Amino acid sequence: MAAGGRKENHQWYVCNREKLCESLQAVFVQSYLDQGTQIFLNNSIEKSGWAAIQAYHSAVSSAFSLAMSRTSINGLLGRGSMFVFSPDQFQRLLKINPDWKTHRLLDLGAGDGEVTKIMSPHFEEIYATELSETMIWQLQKKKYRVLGINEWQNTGFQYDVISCLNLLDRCDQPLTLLKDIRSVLEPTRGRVILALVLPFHPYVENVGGKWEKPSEILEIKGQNWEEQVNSLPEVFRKAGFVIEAFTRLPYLCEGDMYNDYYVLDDAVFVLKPV
Amino acid sequence: HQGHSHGHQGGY
Ligand SMILES: Nc1ncnc2c1ncn2[C@@H]1O[C@H](CSCC[C@H](N)C(=O)O)[C@@H](O)[C@H]1O
Repeated sequence: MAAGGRKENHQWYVCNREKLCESLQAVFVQSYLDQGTQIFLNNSIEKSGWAAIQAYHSAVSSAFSLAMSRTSINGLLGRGSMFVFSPDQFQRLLKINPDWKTHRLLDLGAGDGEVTKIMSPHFEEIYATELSETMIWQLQKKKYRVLGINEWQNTGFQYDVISCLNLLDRCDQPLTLLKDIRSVLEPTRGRVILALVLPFHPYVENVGGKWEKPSEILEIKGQNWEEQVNSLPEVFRKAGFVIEAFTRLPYLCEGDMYNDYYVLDDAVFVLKPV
Repeated sequence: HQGHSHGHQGGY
C-alpha cells in the first residue's frame, strides 16, 4: 500500500504501531486489500444490485423479525454472509503454505460457514458449533460435522486448529469458552484462530431484536483499537495462550437495499497454547 | 434494513 494509493481503504488495515505495546509490535502482521477481499466485495456489490432479491429478503426479514433471531433469518434466506480473511491472509497469518494440511478443524459459532469455508481446505475433518437452527442447516449443507455446544469438549480427541471468529462478543460465557478451547486443543502443534470486533461491545443475540448481557466479563479495555488490543495478552494468558501473530482486518458483510456491503473492525489473532 | 450480520457497533 502507498500513502497516495487510491481505493486501498488504508483505514481497514493500518494501525499506529507505536501505540501497541512492545511485545505486540514484534508480532503484528500487516494485511492489505487483496484479491480475495476484492472478489468478496465485487460479489457483494453485484448481489446488492439484484433488487428483486434484496426486496424479498427485506420483506421476509420485516415479517418474521419478531419470531426469529436476525442470524436465523439470514440462515433461512442464505443472505448476509461475511468475510474475515482471504485464503492468502489466513495462510500468511498462520505461516502455512497453500498446500498445508492437518487433521481436524473446529469452528465455534461458525454461522453459515462462508468464513469456515476459507479455512476448510487445510483440514481432513471439519467440525463446527452453532446456536441458530437455520445456520446449522447451512453448515450441514457444507458437510461440516455440527457438534452440540457441550459436545465438542467431550469427543475423546483433540483439535489441531480451533477457530473462534467473532463469537467472544456474542456468547454468554466467553471466559469458560476460552478455557474449554485450551483444554481440547492439540498441545504440541495446535493453534487457535480468534477474531474480535473492536470496540469490544458484547451481548447475546435473542429473538425480535432483543438481547441480554453475557454472564461472564472479558476484561478488554481501551480508548482506541490499539489500546484494546493491548489488553488482550493478559486475557489470553488467563486462558493459557500467548499471541503468536495478529493483524487488523475489515470484517466485511454482504449488503442490502441501502448499502452495497457493511464493515466492522476485526482484530485477528493466532494463539498458541502455553 | 438488516445492516451488518454481526450487529451494530458502539464506540470506544
Ligand atoms: N454459545 C454459542 N455457541 C455457538 N454459537 C454461538 C454461541 N453464541 C452465539 N453463537 C453464534 O455465533 C455467531 C456469531 S456471528 C460470527 C459468525 C462467524 N464465525 C464469522 O466470523 O463471521 C452467530 O452465528 C451466533 O448464532
